[PDB]
Amino acid sequence: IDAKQLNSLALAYMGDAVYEQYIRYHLLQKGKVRPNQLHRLGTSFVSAKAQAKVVYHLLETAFLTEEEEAVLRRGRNANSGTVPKNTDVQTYRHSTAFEALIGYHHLLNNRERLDEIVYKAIAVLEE
Repeated sequence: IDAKQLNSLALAYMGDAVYEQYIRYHLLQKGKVRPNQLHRLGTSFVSAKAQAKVVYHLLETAFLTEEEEAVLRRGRNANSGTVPKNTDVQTYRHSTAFEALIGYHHLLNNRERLDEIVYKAIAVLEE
């Protein structure tokens, strides 16, 4: 897989699952919640609004390199062309962009940098 050439929807497809795996592990490690609550708790980390909030934080603080910001810019984009119902389009684009960045680093095996981004996302959302 050539991540630098892969289209953004495919990158986001990958990163969506990668981030999900980090989040679910995080939720189980914190523990102390009944399993029926896990889905709802996960939504506060993986919804469009949550992922967009992370992107705004990352862009604002210059947390990312220029290469990573180019991944995000590309990642907004072209979405399959439909938006999930009752979802704000800009929020959805920034969400999808986050997923593209996560996918990108996963497929390039940049584990350490990916840890950094994902743990930062988690800290932002929990603050």
